Formats: sequence, C-alpha cells, structure tokens
Amino acid sequence: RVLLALHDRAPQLKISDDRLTVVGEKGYSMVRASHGVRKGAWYFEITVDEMPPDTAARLGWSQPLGNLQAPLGYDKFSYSWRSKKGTKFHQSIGKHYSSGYGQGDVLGFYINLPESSEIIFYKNGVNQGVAYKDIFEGVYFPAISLYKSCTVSINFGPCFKYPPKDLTYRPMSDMG
Amino acid sequence: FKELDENVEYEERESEFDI
Amino acid sequence: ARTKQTAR
Amino acid sequence: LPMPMRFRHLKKTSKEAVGVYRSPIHGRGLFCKRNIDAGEMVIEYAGIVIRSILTDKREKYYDSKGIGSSYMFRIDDSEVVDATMHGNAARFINHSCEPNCYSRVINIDGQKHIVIFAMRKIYRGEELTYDYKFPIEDASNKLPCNCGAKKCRKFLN
Ligand SMILES: Nc1ncnc2c1ncn2[C@@H]1O[C@H](CSCC[C@H](N)C(=O)O)[C@@H](O)[C@H]1O
Ligand SMILES: [Zn+2]
Repeated sequence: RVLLALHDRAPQLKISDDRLTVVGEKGYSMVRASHGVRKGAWYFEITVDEMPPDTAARLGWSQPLGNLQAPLGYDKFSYSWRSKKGTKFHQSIGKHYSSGYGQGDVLGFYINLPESSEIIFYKNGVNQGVAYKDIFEGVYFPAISLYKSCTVSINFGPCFKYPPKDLTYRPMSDMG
Repeated sequence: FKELDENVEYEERESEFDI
Repeated sequence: ARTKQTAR
Repeated sequence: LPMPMRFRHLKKTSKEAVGVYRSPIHGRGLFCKRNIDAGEMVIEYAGIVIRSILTDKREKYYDSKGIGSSYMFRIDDSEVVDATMHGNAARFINHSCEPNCYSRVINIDGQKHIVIFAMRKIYRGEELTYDYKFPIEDASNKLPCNCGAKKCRKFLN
C-alpha cells in the first residue's frame, strides 16, 4: 500500500504505527510518501485533525531532493500550500493564492504531468485555483511539512472524502 | 551527475521509440 | 555501443 | 552468506571504505581508504538500468551534449547500466591492464547488479582499478592506456 515513508522522513516527526497520521515537532520538518509519480494526473487528500494555537502546515508535492529539515516549498524541489493565509510557496517565495485552512478541513492535492503540467489544490472538494504550471520535470511525492504540534492524516485513495467535480485523475493508492 | 545509491529501472514511455 | 563489460 | 546479505553490507559500508580523489592514471579515480580483503565486494556500479536497444540512442544523445567518456556498463545481452547522469562513485574507477579488482553480475530478487570485487588483498592508499574490457575498435578511435602497469596493452581498445 502507499504510506508515509519509513526512512524518507525528518526524524523528529511523530508518525503513527499505521503510517497515515503525523504530528509535527518544533520548526518545520517534512515527510514524503512511499510512492511518487512521473506522468499522468494523480490525487490525494490530507485532513487537518488538530491545529493548536501557533501551529501550521505546508502541504503539497516534493521531488526526492526536497530538504526534509525545511518547510515544503523551501527549495526548487517542492511546491506547497500553507494553512496560515493560504499562501503558496516555492523556492521559499510565498505568493497570494487562497484563503487559509485549519482544523477539520480536508485538503485535496492534484498534479498533472503529461507525457501543460499543473498543480491544483482543493479545500473540502472545491478547486482553489491553479497554483503552479510548467513545473520542474521529475518524480513527485505527496509530502507533508509541519510547524510545531499540529496533527494531519493523509488518504491516498481509492475513496476520497471530497472527490472533485469534473476532474480526471488516478488515486495515489493506484501506485501501490 | 546526480548521485544514486541503488539501481533504478528506467520506465520507458509508450512513445519511447517514436520520431 | 562502447560499454564496459565483464567478459568479451 | 546469501548474496543479498553481503550486498546490503556493501551498501552500508562502501562509502566508508572508498573515496574519490585525483589519479595519476587519469583525472579522478576511486581509492582504497581501508584494507579490503580478497573476494570482498568493493562497490556497485550503480546507475539507470536500461534495455540494451536504448544504448545507441542514448550514446548519440550524450555526444550531442559533449560527454566524452562512456559511463554505460553492459550487464548482459539484454540490459545495460547507464551511469552517465545518475550513478555513484564507481563511475570514477579507472581501467588498468594489471587491475586489482574485477566486475561480476549478481542476481538479487530477480534484478541484476554489476558489482566490483577485490581480486586480491587491497591496501589503504591503492587506487582501485578493473579491466573495462572495451571492445577493440579500429585505430581511428584507439584510446591510449596510461595505467602504468608493466604489462600494459597501451590502449583501452
Ligand atoms: N587506464 C586509463 N588510461 C587513460 N585514461 C583512462 C584510463 N582509465 C580510464 N580512463 C579515462 O577515464 C574515463 C572513464 S570514467 C573514469 C573517471 C575519470 N578518470 C575521471 O577523471 O573522471 C575514460 O573515458 C578514459 O578516458
Ligand atoms: Zn594499460
């Protein structure tokens, strides 16, 4: 099955035995999923189980060289969506994108890598707009980065809580 | 080159041989 | 086509 | 020992036992950093495993970028390891006519790996070398050997 990675993870992240739930610890650190995609359209979900005061998350997609001891979006290897204010980040540049998200929200993550490349984020099933287009070529892994002790849970499919209207994709679980 | 630790199998594309 | 080999 | 066990040991230990440095043979080479006993695995010639039929297309692509060395290592008639853009320190192992290492294909979980083995006991400071066994080309593209062995055949081809 697709799961949060066993070794490809910042050691200070507290990952559950089932390897779908992760709690952050102190400054931003990151964990990638066990499987990544090079071509096609793919989708997964992340639920914010708990977001205490002064905690945050940057969620999205990472190539294998994205720095695990930095937020997602820190370098050229990843693209991320920040809980606080809905900012999107890439190479440590945050730009206007959506409204924030928080405790109880179910976030959706779409990427399309055709053999025109695109990353789109969803909030409780609703398209938040194209965040990045014509991204770097390579293998992209679902990825989670957390600031302090918030808790999120990832769902790779087959069944999503809020499957998007009129969007063609395969669930990340198909890579299993 | 990009450093690697293990072999990776190349995933050919459907059009791998086409003009 | 010029590659290293383990035997000729 | 089952070959997968000494193969993991290889992967866990190669970085500590070898290192990349300047070479008197040519440019950069791989050097022995701790004594290696005979028959032990030294390092894997790691890379992208490709079907043999893709070899020629990739070669002309690489010459269209100017890469002058061949980093492709044939496993058998059906497959080749391509270390031109992705690979490890085994890329830098030079050729010698009196080498102290040899290459050998091993089968691990239905996949083949090219592994370099110590032909004899190898001592710290020695440069690691093996016989490339390049196919013999015509004298328009002979490459002269600078391995320094007394039994040097004077080209890699
Ligand atoms: N015995 C030898 N004599 C002269 N050149 C050699 C050689 N063995 C290897 N080479 C050179 O090294 C290349 C193999 S890649 C080996 C690494 C290279 N020595 C470097 O400095 O980066 C070959 O293309 C060849 O030109
Ligand atoms: Zn020689």
